[PDB]
Amino acid sequence: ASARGYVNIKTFEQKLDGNKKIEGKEVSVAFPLYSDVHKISGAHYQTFPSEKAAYSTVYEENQRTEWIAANEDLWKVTG
Amino acid sequence: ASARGYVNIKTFEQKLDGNKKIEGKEVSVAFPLYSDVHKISGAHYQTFPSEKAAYSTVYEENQRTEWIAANEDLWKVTG
Amino acid sequence: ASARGYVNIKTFEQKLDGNKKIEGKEVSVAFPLYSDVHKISGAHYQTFPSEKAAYSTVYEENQRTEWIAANEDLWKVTG
Amino acid sequence: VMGFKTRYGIGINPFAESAAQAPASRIQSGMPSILNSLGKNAYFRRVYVKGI
Amino acid sequence: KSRQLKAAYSIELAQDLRAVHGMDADAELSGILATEIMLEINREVVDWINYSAQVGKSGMTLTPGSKAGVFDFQDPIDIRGARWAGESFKALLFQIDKEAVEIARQTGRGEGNFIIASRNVVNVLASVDTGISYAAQGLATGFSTDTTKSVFAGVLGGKYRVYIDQYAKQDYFTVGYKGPNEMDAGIYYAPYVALTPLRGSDPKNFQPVMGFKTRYGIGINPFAESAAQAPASRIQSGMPSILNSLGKNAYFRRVYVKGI
Amino acid sequence: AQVGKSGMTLTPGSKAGVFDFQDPIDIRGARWAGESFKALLFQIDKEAVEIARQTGRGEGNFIIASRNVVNVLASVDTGISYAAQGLATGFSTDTTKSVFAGVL
Amino acid sequence: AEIKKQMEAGALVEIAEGMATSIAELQEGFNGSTDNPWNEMGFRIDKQVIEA
Amino acid sequence: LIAFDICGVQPMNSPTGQVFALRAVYGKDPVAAGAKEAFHPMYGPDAMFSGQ
Repeated sequence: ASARGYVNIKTFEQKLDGNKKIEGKEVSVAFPLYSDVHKISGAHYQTFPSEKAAYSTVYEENQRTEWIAANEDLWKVTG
Repeated sequence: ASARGYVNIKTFEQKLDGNKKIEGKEVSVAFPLYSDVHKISGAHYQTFPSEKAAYSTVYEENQRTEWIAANEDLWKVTG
Repeated sequence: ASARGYVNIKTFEQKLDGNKKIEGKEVSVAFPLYSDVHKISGAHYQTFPSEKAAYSTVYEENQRTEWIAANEDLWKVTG
Repeated sequence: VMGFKTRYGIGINPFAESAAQAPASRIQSGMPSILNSLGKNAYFRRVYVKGI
Repeated sequence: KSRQLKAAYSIELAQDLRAVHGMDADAELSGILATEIMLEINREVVDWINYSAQVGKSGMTLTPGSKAGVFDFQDPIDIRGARWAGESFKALLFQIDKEAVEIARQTGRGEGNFIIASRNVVNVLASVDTGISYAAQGLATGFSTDTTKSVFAGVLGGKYRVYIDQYAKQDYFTVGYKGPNEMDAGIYYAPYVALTPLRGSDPKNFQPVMGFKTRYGIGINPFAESAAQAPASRIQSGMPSILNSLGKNAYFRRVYVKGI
Repeated sequence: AQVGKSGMTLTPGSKAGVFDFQDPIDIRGARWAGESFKALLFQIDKEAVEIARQTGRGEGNFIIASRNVVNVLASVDTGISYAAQGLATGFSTDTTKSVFAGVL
Repeated sequence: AEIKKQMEAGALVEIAEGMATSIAELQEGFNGSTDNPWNEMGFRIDKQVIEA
Repeated sequence: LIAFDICGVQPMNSPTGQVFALRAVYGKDPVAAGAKEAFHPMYGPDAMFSGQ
């Protein structure tokens, strides 16, 4: 564990266009990682702190860019 | 072309009722035609100007009633 | 990587008796691990800080008791 | 539309656990939790009663 | 055409920020928004000046053996056989002066009277004796070479108002003409609405919001192209584009420089 | 310190970080101490200018330099003038009285 | 009764706690958040009648 | 010696001091990869930010 706690992020499904949607995603980001970089805003979401990742997908501090990409990916629109 | 530019109109697909939706559509309307008649207000939409129609479906100035039917159609809810 | 730096610890070989010695040892301990627990005093040693572990044997923060055992081992006497 | 808000926090007295000579990690939360206060605070003892 | 920016900040930040750093958070943000808008606007004007500029050191301003558009200090033709900086820097001054004349030839209004240029060009001007003398060079004097204290650097030879483009992309100078009238500049910036603050809060969660909005409009002088005998379509847009200002504005000529 | 005479302050024919008095690019084609010493002054100002560009606070205010550089500066007319060199004048060149050696 | 027994045994116990400050700052969709409304309250004013 | 005429001092009366720094950041999220600074001396404003 990061031992610094995590920022737990959940998005909720939203419709974007005909046959275009953003599914909800559940991620947990090491606090210092989240703090260094995040782009979550405007996303139809909720967040909370925890001592251990609340979600199955966890980004540890040393993953840096996997997280940054994963966060921007919260906006990916698919069929 | 209208040679006065176009109003590019995007209606974002939305859910209305149980198994009822208003299909998203992207159309271009000759600037003076749009000005003459339009029903896009409260519609879940976005517009912009251009020198040439941005979309494959275009309502040229010499249409009047085809565009009117097309406006009513942006409020039409289907399966 | 602890990303908190390391405490680099070196034990110098000691002569204890006929055919009895404490072998020298070179280890790196995640800074917060060292800060939590260590047992080095009177041991015939040197220490220094670093950004990255100076030695091939490293006790990452998620060890706790492996490092505690490792401190006791710094006093081990062999042939 | 109207409403009210506060911000406060409730803490723990250092040494309240009275069960360690070396609190883990040396910098630790002073807030109550499952792990550090539940059933552990030396300043308070609870007894249930029956039969009154 | 419009511009607008928002701050939209939280309450808890303002509360904690005051408690810890002593900053207000509201005042800081409104300051930033208003400031950013004006900085963006000023850049827009400068970018249009260069966009629309003609290629200098070209056509009737070329030495036949030259590189067609760039003044190269390592090229013996461009530097007229000059040596050391004391004789060589003056060669640039000659090309600048030659460009200013060409601006008058095409505008019919006047000679280039200001220069927007890179820091390197200005340091070259500042470090050379610009008057008529055998040669001279030394530490920079006459023109500020900074951008921090001012953008305006000084007046070249008492003739050109020199400004430093603090964001020059490569290394170059643009010689331009500006008359006393606001109808004689080639490029115009014509404000209509500016920095009106808008305030409120979202009445669900009471978090404060704010922002600013403006409206300007820009344009190209009739006859800025100057060469054309007539415009197409009679009633035309004055807003700059590919079909009406790029590489055409007679008021400006951009010369790239190398070898400094 | 960053490498000077680099990027925006690098003449295309130069060596990136070094000013060589025997190199015609660095001394702008000069021949004579009375001309090539002045060429160094030019490069010094270019460096000062970049410091302002990157810091946003002001142009370089001081120079830390070897004895050889100081003697070059000390012996040359630093103002804008035709050409000139002679014995060192207004700058300390010694290091026995002080480190500070006047203002360029 | 079953719940009370578990409470007595310490198996399941009473707790009270506030909101993380970062949750409260985002309520009612601030900054794109969602499904996070403030809890609310009102009143009912009722009556009774007496004949003679 | 060259004294300290070429540097700052900021003497300490305690070990380990700290300094804060403020940046004006645009692009909605102040803390993000790509979070361009508004007043950096080496970069111009995104003229097309508040505009087209």
